[PDB]
Amino acid sequence: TPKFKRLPGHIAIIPDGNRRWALDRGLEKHEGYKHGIVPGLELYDICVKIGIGEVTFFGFTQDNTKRPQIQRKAFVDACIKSVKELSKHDAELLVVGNTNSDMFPKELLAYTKRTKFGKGKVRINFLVNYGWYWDLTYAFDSKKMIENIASAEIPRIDLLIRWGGRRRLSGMLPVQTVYSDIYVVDEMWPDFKPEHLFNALEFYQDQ
Amino acid sequence: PKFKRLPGHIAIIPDGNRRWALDRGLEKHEGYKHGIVPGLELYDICVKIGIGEVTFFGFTQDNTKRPQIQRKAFVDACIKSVKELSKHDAELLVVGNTNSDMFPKELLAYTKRTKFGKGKVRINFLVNYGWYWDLTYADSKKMIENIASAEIPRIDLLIRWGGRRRLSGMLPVQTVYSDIYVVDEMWPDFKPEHLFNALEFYQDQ
Ligand SMILES: CC(C)=CCC/C(C)=C/CC/C(C)=C/COP(=O)(O)OP(=O)(O)O
Ligand SMILES: CC(C)=CCC/C(C)=C/CC/C(C)=C/COP(=O)(O)OP(=O)(O)O
Ligand code: DMA
Ligand code: DMA
Ligand SMILES: [Mg+2]
Ligand SMILES: [Mg+2]
Repeated sequence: TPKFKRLPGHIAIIPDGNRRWALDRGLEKHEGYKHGIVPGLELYDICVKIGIGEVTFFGFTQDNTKRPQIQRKAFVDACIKSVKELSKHDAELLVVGNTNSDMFPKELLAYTKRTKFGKGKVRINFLVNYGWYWDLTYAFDSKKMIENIASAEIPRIDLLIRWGGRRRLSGMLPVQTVYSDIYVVDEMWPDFKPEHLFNALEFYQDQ
Repeated sequence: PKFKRLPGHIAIIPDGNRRWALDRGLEKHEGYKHGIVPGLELYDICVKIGIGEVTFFGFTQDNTKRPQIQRKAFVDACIKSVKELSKHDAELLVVGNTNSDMFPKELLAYTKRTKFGKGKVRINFLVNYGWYWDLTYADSKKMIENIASAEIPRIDLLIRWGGRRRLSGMLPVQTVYSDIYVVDEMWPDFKPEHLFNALEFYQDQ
């Protein structure tokens, strides 16, 4: 951990590129997701160590659920597993997504209220069956409207880091990302390395 | 230069006018006048290559709290840009909070989309704009279709000068899926190749 002058209060993670990573290894597209779990736990461990107070992971969107059944089952399975694993750490977990849907995994409804595990050293939010349109329309007092979006328990994002080399938000939290610094890692998510985060934090503070 | 694929709608964030001015030994507010010709030149290239729609980020509600000398200069630059484009076949729309003393009265003529000349391209300007004002302007199915910026469609490619990698609250709804290209050079140092570089990136996505 370098000697940061400043850290983001809240980091957003877009763990993109699981299918490309799988194909590059001669695996089926759906086999990449299971290789994205340990990168998530590694990223949390570093966040806890350097003092990041809040991380939001983009888990999957409603549009993601139109992918073939074999992909949907693999990425939902890996999301549930990621949350289960994170609950054996010191994380205050919140899952945000459209629960009024057969595409919302029932195993994750338990975490739609923020749940402190062990010492609760870092807030971790997970977007599960998330959609920007669902999020903004949930609100329907118009000045309150923003305070009543589905994702209102998720605060403003300081720094958004995206793996897989695409420079775009894919509709992650349009309200919380208005002013976010955006750092894009070319490597696919399962090729996560600590220096990816350190490079993003160096960028954030030299800003 | 030839492109396999062109975006339907480009967003521009012309940031870095004050840094550009300071670096040239000028006063902070002197950068804005030097951002007009870059805008007109971008417009010309877009007409030439056939881009159908371009949205410029002019200024935010927050930007109006800057020293008067800076605000007058950037407001004056935005008015001149709109006036100039209206002489050259732009279909112009200005979006911003008109229920504000900081909305430039000279741009009230453009709050409903107006075809000038052949209307070769739709040019949008955000002037006295805020994301929060935009979304709250607004069934809920209807209400997102009634955000203040509702006449501005989805953005395919957003290009930002000045090296900052953020949206600064530009059109949160229309930028959800936008590919983002950041030019490190300040807006007044605009070159055609900046735009060509962004378009090569887009076609590679
Ligand atoms: C930390 C964490 C959430 C761990 C589990 C991994 C996981 C389930 C990720 C989210 C699902 C998803 C759509 C990933 C993006 O890769 P993609 O399928 O779009 O792949 P591609 O961009 O290469 O096509
Ligand atoms: C749309 C267009 C082409 C109009 C002409 C130029 C113009 C009026 C620009 C918008 C005003 C603005 C706040 C610019 C950002 O640079 P900045 O002042 O934030 O400078 P800095 O980032 O160097 O501080
Ligand atoms: C949840 C998540 C990691 C999304 C980003 O990838 P995507 O493939 O859904 O989006 P895009 O098509 O915008 O790359
Ligand atoms: C209107 C415009 C040209 C955007 C630049 O935004 P800014 O400098 O006001 O914002 P930031 O501080 O987020 O760069
Ligand atoms: Mg993807
Ligand atoms: Mg600026």
